[PDB]
Amino acid sequence: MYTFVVRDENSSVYAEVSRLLLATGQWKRLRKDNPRFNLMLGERNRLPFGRLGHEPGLVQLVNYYRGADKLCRKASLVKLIKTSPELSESCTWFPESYVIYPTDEREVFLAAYNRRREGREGNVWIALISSEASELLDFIDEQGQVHVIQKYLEKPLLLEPGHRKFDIRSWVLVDHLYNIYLYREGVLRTSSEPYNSANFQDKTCHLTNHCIQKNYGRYEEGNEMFFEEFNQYLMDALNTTLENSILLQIKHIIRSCLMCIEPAISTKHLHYQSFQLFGFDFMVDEELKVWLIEVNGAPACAQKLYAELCQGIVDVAISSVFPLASIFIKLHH
Amino acid sequence: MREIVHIQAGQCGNQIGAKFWEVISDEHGIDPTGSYHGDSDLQLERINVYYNEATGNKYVPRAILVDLEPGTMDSVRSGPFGQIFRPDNFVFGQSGAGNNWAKGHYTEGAELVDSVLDVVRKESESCDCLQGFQLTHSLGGGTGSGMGTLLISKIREEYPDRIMNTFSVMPSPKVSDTVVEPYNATLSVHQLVENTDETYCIDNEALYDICFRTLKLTTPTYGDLNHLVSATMSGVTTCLRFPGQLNADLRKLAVNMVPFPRLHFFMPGFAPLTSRGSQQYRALTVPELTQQMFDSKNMMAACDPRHGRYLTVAAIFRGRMSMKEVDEQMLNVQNKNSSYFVEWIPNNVKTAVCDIPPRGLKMSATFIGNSTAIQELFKRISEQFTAMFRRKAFLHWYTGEGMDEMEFTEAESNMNDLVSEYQQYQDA
Amino acid sequence: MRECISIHVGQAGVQIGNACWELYCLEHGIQPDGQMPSDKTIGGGDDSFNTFFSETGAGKHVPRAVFVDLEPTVIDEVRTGTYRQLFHPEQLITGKEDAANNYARGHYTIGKEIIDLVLDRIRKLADQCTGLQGFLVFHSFGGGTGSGFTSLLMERLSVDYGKKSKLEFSIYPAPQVSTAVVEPYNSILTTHTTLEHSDCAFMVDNEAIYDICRRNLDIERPTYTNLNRLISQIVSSITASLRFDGALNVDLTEFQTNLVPYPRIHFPLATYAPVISAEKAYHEQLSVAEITNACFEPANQMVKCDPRHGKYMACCLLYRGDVVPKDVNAAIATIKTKRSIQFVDWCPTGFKVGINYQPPTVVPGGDLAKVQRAVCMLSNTTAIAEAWARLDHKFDLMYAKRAFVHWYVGEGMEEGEFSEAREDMAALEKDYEEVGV
Amino acid sequence: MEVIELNKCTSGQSFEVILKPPSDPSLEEIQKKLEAAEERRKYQEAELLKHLAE
Ligand SMILES: Nc1nc2c(ncn2[C@@H]2O[C@H](COP(=O)(O)OP(=O)(O)OP(=O)(O)O)[C@@H](O)[C@H]2O)c(=O)[nH]1
Ligand SMILES: Nc1nc2c(ncn2[C@@H]2O[C@H](COP(=O)(O)OP(=O)(O)O)[C@@H](O)[C@H]2O)c(=O)[nH]1
Ligand SMILES: COc1ccc(N(C)c2cc(=O)oc3ccccc23)cc1O
Ligand SMILES: [Ca+2]
Ligand SMILES: [Mg+2]
Ligand SMILES: [Mg+2]
Repeated sequence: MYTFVVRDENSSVYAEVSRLLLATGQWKRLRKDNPRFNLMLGERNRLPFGRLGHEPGLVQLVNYYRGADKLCRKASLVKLIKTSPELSESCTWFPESYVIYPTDEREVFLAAYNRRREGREGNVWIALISSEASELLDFIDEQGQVHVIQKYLEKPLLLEPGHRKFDIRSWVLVDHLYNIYLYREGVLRTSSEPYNSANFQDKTCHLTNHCIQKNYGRYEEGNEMFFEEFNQYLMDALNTTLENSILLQIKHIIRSCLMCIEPAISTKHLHYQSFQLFGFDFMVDEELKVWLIEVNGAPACAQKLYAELCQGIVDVAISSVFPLASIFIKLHH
Repeated sequence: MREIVHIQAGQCGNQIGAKFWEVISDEHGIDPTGSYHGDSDLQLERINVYYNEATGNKYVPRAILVDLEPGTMDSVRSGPFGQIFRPDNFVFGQSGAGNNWAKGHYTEGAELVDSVLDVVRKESESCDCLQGFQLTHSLGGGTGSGMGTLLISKIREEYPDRIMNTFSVMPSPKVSDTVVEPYNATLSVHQLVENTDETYCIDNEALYDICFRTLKLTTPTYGDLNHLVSATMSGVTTCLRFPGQLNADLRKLAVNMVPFPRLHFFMPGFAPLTSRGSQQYRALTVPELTQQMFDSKNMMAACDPRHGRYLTVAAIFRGRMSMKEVDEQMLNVQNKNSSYFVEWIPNNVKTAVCDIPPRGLKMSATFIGNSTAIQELFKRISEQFTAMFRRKAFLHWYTGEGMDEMEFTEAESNMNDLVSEYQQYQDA
Repeated sequence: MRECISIHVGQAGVQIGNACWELYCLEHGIQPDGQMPSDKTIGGGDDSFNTFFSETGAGKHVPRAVFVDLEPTVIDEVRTGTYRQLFHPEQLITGKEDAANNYARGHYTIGKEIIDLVLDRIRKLADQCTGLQGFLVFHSFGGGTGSGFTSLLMERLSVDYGKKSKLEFSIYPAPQVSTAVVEPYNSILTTHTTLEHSDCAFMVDNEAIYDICRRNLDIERPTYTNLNRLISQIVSSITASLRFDGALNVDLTEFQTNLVPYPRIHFPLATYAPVISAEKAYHEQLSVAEITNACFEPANQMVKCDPRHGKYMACCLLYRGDVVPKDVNAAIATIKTKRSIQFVDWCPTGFKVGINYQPPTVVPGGDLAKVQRAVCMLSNTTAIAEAWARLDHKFDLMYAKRAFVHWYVGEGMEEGEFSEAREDMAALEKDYEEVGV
Repeated sequence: MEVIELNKCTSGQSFEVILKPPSDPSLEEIQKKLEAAEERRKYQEAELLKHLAE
């Protein structure tokens, strides 16, 4: 009998994981504060990593990597890419980005902005989307919070029919041994309204996430296209596969990101162990070049895929440490 | 803190007391005449806790024998280790207490108590650094109960900075002398709650049931009951008596076992359970000891541990065994039952080891639990008290000695308070 | 030359003291009777080892040490032990009734009655000093005497020797070898009362030492003896610079200067390598690079915590054995590129290094194999605050229900001293967080 | 990279390596608190002995 505790209420992913652990009957749930657990499903906010791995005769495992926030905050990520030799300013798969503070790299941003306006090539940026530098910096100050200014991707790949925008979400599980597992099922979060080169204030055609899409649901159930249909499209429309044109690049990016922070976050020789589920968000441009947009440290899943993934989380992350009585592509670390 | 002073009062008190000294003298290499004839240094290093050294060179128990009747004490004197006791430490009257707490506490006992305190004083004066006192008595009779609790109150007055520890035998209808036992026990519990630091609840109900259900003795005697008591008593005092990795005394026991001063009534347990005569040859494994020591059927207080929570536990393992395997098994049983241990006292289960096993065993485990389930014992006595008291039945035996019914009402209320004070910590 | 007085308080303080003085005698070639054949100035001297040992006309080398316990049986082991002749009876001080694992009893009740005598026996040692620089104080956090009495002593030392430095070697409580359920109470009370009076404190978590003994020495169930032989090696590494010729950490003031920029944040993390079993038949000897790399493994630390997720304020490497600067610098260079090492912005990213060519001495028949080189790293990292976090949580759990509090109140302590001590700890945890994130 | 303070002796050496640059209560008050606690102990004990007198 193994013991576990639940400290995140709002987590759909781990609500289903606990439900699955209980269903084996070989896992008993304890109350939030009982420290005699084998497994912690932690809070997102100020999780007490300092209190783990100090219980004699209990192997302890947590579902977050301490330090993985470096990858999972927009300002942190830019800094990480720019300052790490492994990734660099030369980095070809992350959009040109700048950290902007209001009471910092404001001067470096303006100089690159003007050099874009030498013969005036595409000079549209995101923070929320604008075409000139002045309305961007004025918006950031109106908030009193740190944000990122990023070269907006003016030439996206557009699904037909419908001239539609999209982002790809990939689910990645890093286990206690730092194996990087990419869940074979991804998802495209589609726009339902035709993409508009001229009008950057209209936001249902430029921004793709599941919530801000409330013309919704027109082409696929809930603005979600899956890999089978997207691959079919790519074969029929572009004479390629999802594997060749997109996934090679996705696998490369994921692997580069996670190998870069590995010395800083690995639990290989530590008194407690960690695993974590990440959501990487990708943009595809019209030449089928992939760009990383966001890494999410506490992602939700797509409704259809909950059962399979959550079961996978139990198989490779939990039972591997705590055995009982593949849906993942392992990215070779 | 070196010397313990031992007091045994009344029939039960003196019978379990004599057996305790038989057992621990055997464990320490001491024979009936007071002579050391053992072959381990561990036997002598802390012998001053319980024994005085006469120039002899003899070892004399720091033990005072008290009764209001001569019978039981004459029996001690002509019993196996009878000659070992300092004859000046036999303090006895002639009239008896008639199973009456009022006689022991107010009338007959009052007459004898000063001469007991004289003997207590002489022993206390001869102490390098007195830890405090241990009393054996029952709560159901008159002398151990009424006079025993009178002694405790007078000992506390004269030595308010010493520890008071009791082994208190609780009455049961299953092994009963008189109908007035619940009266005598309730009056006594009221006293124990205020004036002891720690009390082992030795429940005659539990002792009976163990002898009957587990030891397969169809008709248990007091002798069979006392076999269990002396094994438990040897076990719980191991860490006071022998040098080890944890060196304990009565105060350190109290500090670490009692989180709230009134909640000081311990449920002791023992494994393996055996009888006198027919004894097992099959050796016990560390997982078997650990499982048995925590089983309800091995507890000396008839309460269900699952109907409450452990505030604190001390566990003592005796014999040559793997201390690594002990630690693992103790941790295993906590980690697999952690809802029964309060989560607001970290590390509330403590284990200690001693190499010397008790007589006739290769290994043994002794259990000391402060559980909120002990409330079941007190509730049982309360129900029996109220069944009689609501009709004032048998009260004339007490009013005849000058007591008033108010005193019964007060002792009942205090024992009910104790019960709901346990219930309070069982929820949080 | 400037003298140091060692003070050993309670069971842990005394047994660790015993191990340290045994080792010190082996390193300096001082025999159990106190004779030192290699010391050619009979009955006097101002050599580096005289910082820790005085000398008698007969040529006896006597520790500048006092041992105090509120109970006799542990100090009685010293009185009749193999090193019995080394100490003057006046240096071994015992009461009769211990503190019963209760801070309030060690500090107020039993403490009040022996404090003046201890201070008188310390004064006797100090009168023999030409330029006393101060004190090394060994004790547990968890014990009633180690916590209660120590904090009393420290306050009084600040009064009677206001110019002097005070250093601690402190045993942080671990359930695996703990003796009391109230150790978290005693730890928070002693840390609050001692904080202003201590210049530098080296915490040793019994959990870390216990596991090092299990993992690297293959000891199945470590005893205090196992633990203390290891602890004494680490203490010796730390104090070596006071006892031998050199130019780093030569006096107590330099400990604070090099390790403690911010006075409240005075707990450096010690990391030691290598720890190798004496029973290990075939052992490949570890290089400067390997031993130095091992200084950044949590598994080799005195307190288990994660320095990758904090910031450094200072870092000394202390080598013993066959080590030259060039190999140290080459090792550091490659470690810098592989490990997460982050200093606070207002401090130089760097390392003070000390090398003593003598390899570590080992206790004959002990558990530790002789090695050709060893290192102790002392880093002031904000990561050590994880240990305070752990302890404060355990305190909060019991204190929320006031469990055991009556035992302290009954010794004359007020309830308010608990919340006062605990608020100070809350401020300490905040300090570490302000400096470190 | 930069090696400063190189000091050598027969017994060993010390130096510094810089990788990167930057960017009490009185004796009276003590005796007071010790006596205050002793007075709380005396009082709680007097309260006990009075209860026992009753
Ligand atoms: N490392 C080590 N720890 C010890 C030793 N002795 C005791 N301890 C630890 O110190 C704590 C208990 O404190 P002790 O020093 O034994 O108590 P004390 O200071 O003598 O105070 P009293 O309560 O008066 O006995 C526990 O956490 C023990 O694990 C020792 O020799 N070595
Ligand atoms: N376990 C045990 N219980 C006893 C023994 N003798 C008497 N009792 C119990 O003690 C109670 C009666 O008290 P007893 O000690 O005989 O009376 P006293 O001499 O007036 O104190 C009843 O509850 C009896 O069951 C004994 O030797 N062992
Ligand atoms: C809940 O934590 C503890 C409980 C008790 C003890 N001490 C002091 C004991 C003293 C003793 O007389 O018998 C023992 C037998 C076994 C284990 C401990 C004790 C210490 C603790 O931390
Ligand atoms: Ca000399
Ligand atoms: Mg009878
Ligand atoms: Mg002690």
